Amino acid sequence: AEHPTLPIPALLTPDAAGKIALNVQTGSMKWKAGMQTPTWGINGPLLGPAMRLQRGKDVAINVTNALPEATTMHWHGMEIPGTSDGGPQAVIEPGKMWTAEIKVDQPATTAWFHPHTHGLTGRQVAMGLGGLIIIDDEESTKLPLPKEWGVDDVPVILQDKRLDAKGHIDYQLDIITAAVGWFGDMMLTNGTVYPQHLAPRGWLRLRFLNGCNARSLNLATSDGRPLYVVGSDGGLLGEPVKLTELPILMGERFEVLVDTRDGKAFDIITLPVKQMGMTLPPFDRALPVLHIQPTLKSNEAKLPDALVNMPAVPAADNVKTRWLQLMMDGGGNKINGIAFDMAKPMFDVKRGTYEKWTISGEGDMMLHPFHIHGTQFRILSENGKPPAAHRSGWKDTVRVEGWRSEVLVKFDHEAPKERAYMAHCHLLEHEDTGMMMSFTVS
Ligand SMILES: [Cu+2]
Ligand SMILES: [Cu+2]
Ligand SMILES: [Cu+2]
Ligand SMILES: [Cu+2]
Repeated sequence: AEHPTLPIPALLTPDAAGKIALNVQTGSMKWKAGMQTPTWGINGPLLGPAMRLQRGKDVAINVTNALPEATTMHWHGMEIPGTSDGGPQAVIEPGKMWTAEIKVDQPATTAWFHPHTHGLTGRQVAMGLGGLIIIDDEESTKLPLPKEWGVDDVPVILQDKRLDAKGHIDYQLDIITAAVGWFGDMMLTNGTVYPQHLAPRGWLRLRFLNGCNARSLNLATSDGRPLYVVGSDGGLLGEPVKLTELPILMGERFEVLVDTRDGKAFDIITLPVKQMGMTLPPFDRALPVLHIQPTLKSNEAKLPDALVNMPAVPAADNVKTRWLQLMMDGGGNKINGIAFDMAKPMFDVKRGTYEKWTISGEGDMMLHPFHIHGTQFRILSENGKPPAAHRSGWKDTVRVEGWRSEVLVKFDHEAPKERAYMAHCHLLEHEDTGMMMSFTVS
């Protein structure tokens, strides 16, 4: 009963000039009683808009920095050239504006955007910076999936935050937060503590994004009803995958369909995970993150038998292999002995060519959601075992926790030395403290 309403991020479309304006500004959010928490946000006090882009169409994104300090703006999941990626090299100084030219050339998905500031990514994402990218294509539009934005097509950004006694965001990059990660005693759903959403009877499409810096989540329904996964990080699956529990890693996106035809209210809950530090209350028990309340009104959605033509995984056979050994040994966080050196991109990749990448987390029991820039790949092996049905489509993240993972990457866009792609552990504090690397595509 005593709960807020789930905020819906505005659906911005490119204007008459084919441009989208993003003003990265300061603000505040009222979480602690009688305490305005200073936060950061794109076009608001926290988080940002959902940029709706069409496949094939172009857009110029005018990112204005209105913060007191420098920031960047990465477009997580976009298959774009390194010159438009917005990594730690594309620095937007305070009061300045950087433009990112993007030509959409990938399937329909829920991609996202967040800063990628050198050694400061975690801090700025925790401050409140984040947003969505809704990609549309003809193939996906034909499907009878819920399309009414903010009504039956709903974004769900799940981030945890920690506040100090004065209400301020408590973020210190000490040795503990640099090793286990930054986590908090407060769960947010679109920057709101356990909000409610009114949905039509029929089907409800939830675009889940785990926006936590370090916390992994395990989504499920309170009354055991199924979650039908229809999409992953980079597109819809071949056909829906019926799941009860949906583990979602930091930076990952999953589009799920929920049956609301019965008209009964229920919660989207997250289950306790066996990750270090992520066990403490309120995460000690099942935690409701979003309350779905079906209305009397209804939609004509169907949950199709087949979604899109998911291509077969090509047997690489003779491709250039890669070895990325993640290490939290002795001195600190590093990949292949080298802690992230921006001046030296590990290797060059021939554009348009397949490769077989192998990431290793052996001799380390920490969780590493390995994220690769400028691509959407197919997981060949996830932590030894083959990828789950819902994790076998288009992914830009792969689980690396204790053993080794192997994916089939291919980069269709260039990335010069000056604006090289990044590959890193999406546990933001690991990335900031060295567990990141660069590579060029030509
Ligand atoms: Cu990211
Ligand atoms: Cu990325
Ligand atoms: Cu890591
Ligand atoms: Cu990144």
